[PDB]
Amino acid sequence: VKVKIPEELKPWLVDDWDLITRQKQLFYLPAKKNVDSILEDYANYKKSKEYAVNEVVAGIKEYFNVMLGTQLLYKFERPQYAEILADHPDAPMSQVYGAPHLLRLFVRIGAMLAYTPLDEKSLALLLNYLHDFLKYLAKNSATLFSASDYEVAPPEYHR
Amino acid sequence: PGLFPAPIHVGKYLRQKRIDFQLPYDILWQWKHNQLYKKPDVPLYKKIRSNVYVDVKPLSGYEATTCNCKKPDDDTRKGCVDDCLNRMIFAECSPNTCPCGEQCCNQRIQRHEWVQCLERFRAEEKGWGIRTKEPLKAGQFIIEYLGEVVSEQEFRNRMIEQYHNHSDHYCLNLDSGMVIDSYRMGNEARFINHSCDPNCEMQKWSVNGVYRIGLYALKDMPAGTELTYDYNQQLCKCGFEKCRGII
Ligand SMILES: C[S@@+](CC[C@H](N)C(=O)[O-])C[C@H]1O[C@@H](n2cnc3c(N)ncnc32)[C@H](O)[C@@H]1O
Ligand SMILES: [Zn+2]
Ligand SMILES: [Zn+2]
Ligand SMILES: [Zn+2]
Repeated sequence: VKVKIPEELKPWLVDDWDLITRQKQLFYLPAKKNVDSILEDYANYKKSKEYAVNEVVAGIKEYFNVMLGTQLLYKFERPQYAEILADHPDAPMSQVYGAPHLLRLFVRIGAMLAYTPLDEKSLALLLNYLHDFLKYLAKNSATLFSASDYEVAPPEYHR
Repeated sequence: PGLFPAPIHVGKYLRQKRIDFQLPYDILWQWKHNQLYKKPDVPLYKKIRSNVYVDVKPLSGYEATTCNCKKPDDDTRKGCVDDCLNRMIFAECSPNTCPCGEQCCNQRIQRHEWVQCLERFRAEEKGWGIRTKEPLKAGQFIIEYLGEVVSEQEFRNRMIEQYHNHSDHYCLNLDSGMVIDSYRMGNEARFINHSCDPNCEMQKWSVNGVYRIGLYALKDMPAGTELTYDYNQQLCKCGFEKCRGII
């Protein structure tokens, strides 16, 4: 299953990779604009088919809350993540993390979607809703994705 | 069930598998390119919906008169298909003379029936390119090539005076003495790359007395396919067995 990352958002994925991997920066946690807020904003943008949009939002939340700590983190981010778990247990990841990591989710979710118990028509509907949400992210890219949400990791972090 | 159910059997295991995040190379290549050369600016130009005539007017001298095309009684099917005589002399029908009326599909350029699923993307060694987000069938009218219609004298003047700091080159030959120059003004067609094995082609049509160029699909293309045509000194990176080496 091929999920299509909007062409406008790929330079931001490059920037995210640069900030985390080269410049050794970290996204501000807890996120000031968390994944829950973004999903709520999208659900409200759609209702301005309601049960369908809410199902997509719930599914994105579930997949993110399973995948954030497993597949959505650069290695340099692992300590911070552990820190978060220590500081705010029982807080779901959709409440702690923000837009860059939710975007990272769609780079890897397509591999998982091939094992969902849906037929061809429903899988096409799901891909439709997912690409709709992705272009919603692309429309609001100016407010959602920004290097100003990243900060230099302190020397304490590097050990 | 559900609209977005979780993955079953081996999908649960793969979803819960710990794997350090890796940016795919079809995105990460941009970073190395931005380090070797600069991050490309947003390509700016004056977007126009119709050609702009500078010092020439590309008149064709042909008034499109009626054909013998049959107007389908079923309003579902289009009128002027492959056997239209106007279409066969590469002239679009006129709305005042066509027997098929508003069912005629030989007015695609003048009705601006552009394909609306094109997208500008970054191609590794070719810069900006145009891809189609939906599938296209052969012979489909895709888009019109727009720009400033200039004489070869005007184009040479422009190349002497302001296209000396340019590494691309944005023009179609409308004639042996007229050119459609899309350096400054045009549409998305100015981003379509060259190929030695093209999937599209440019066709010159007589549309209500003036010549206009349109890009038509040479063969079927699935979604995500980059549009190319044969431009007719740059190293060619089209990547095709029996490539001419140079554009
Ligand atoms: C009309 S522009 C096409 C859009 C261009 N890629 C851009 O970034 O704006 C033509 C230019 O694109 C580049 N180009 C087009 N086709 C190419 C190809 N097949 N291989 C290498 N470069 C190509 C050449 O530099 C050429 O001067
Ligand atoms: Zn006809
Ligand atoms: Zn007709
Ligand atoms: Zn070639």
